[PDB]
Amino acid sequence: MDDIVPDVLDAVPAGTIKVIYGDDLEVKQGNELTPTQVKDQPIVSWSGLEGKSNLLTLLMVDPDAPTRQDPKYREILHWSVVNIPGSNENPSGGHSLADYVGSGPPKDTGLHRYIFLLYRQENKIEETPTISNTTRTGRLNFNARDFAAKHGLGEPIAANYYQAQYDDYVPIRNKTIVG
Repeated sequence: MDDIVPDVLDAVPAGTIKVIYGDDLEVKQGNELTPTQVKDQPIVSWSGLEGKSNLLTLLMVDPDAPTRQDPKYREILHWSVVNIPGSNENPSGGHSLADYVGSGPPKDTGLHRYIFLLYRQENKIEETPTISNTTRTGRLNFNARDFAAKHGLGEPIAANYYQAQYDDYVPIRNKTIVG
């Protein structure tokens, strides 16, 4: 049930996620990062919120590609993760639905709001073999919210988001994709 959208998030998180970009800073409630520092790798962590859970679910939200105005083939590549052990602080030890890729959508998308959603996972789910980041065409277009709908991850335990745009140079990373 999309509630606080598109003001901040299509769901009211009980907590949040801590994504550290430049290491010196971090993203908060769709805040904007400047100047053009949105080129540094984001470090996701819920350190302190975790505790005791069979598993966890990290879902990404920002379906706009190549642009929210012309979804020629949205979504592109995304950092989807599930089955994360409820005590790793970050979505590492779990199944990477779709391996992380700092490529991101093409310049045509402009400032895009990458949103990180965290949800406690109780049941061990295969969720199909781990998809590689360099995954060639044929497995890009797909709504993230679906993962939430299928296992009922509706209500998010912790969420964090940020808005960023960059030179077509970043999207170029996608070109290296060969499956």
